[PDB]
Amino acid sequence: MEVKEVELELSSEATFLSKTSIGEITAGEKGLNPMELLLVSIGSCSGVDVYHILKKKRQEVKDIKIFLKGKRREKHPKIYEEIEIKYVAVGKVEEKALEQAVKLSTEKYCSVLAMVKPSTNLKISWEVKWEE
Amino acid sequence: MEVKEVELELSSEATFLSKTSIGEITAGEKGLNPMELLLVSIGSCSGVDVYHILKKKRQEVKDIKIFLKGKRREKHPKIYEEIEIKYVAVGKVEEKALEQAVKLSTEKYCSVLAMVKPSTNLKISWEVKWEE
Repeated sequence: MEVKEVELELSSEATFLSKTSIGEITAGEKGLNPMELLLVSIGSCSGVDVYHILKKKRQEVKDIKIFLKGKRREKHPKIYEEIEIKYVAVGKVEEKALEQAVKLSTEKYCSVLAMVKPSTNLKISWEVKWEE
Repeated sequence: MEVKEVELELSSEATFLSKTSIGEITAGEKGLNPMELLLVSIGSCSGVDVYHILKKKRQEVKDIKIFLKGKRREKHPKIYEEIEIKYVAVGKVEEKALEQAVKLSTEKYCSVLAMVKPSTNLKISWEVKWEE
């Protein structure tokens, strides 16, 4: 069971210098938004799975763009009632390969998404931009 | 229902330039770790609540340090089976104030934590370092 550790300390009012094993960022009221960072966590987690699965399936990836949109509820805790995630793969990629990669990532591999799925409605879509 | 939107694009192999409304960071295999970013999201989300509640309770905050440790399970999806969060408030802060702030944040206010609680075991502790 691998262990992940991060440490935060105030850098300014309600704002934290956040230290991870390989880099620091500023998050809080006067830094990056915590809920936006959650979408970044989800997106990169899944994006990494997708990139690896596509390469394993021997597809030629020129780029992968991921768009995430979270709709927050009105009452506290203001969680995302739903998150829309759109994956776009550019290069020589079969749409069925992208489909399998996205399904494996969202249903099995991406850990961040697995942790939030029970609390939100996910709306996933994908498409390929064929290019030599 | 406020909406949060982020956009990711490859910056290198399995690594994404991640754009939020107010800043960009690099996440993925050759960037910040997605699961570590999740802990940062949780920590800053909660930390912001704590800072605001303490100020509202008229406490004198010199600093707030937050330590997060996530123990990942062995099987896919490798989610955090548990997350330990330790809050340390420095300055003129009553321990009961910190206690209420932490409980309100973890049970009501922090949205990120609310989304993951159903999937993990949280172990929360707090302490005050009294200082003039």
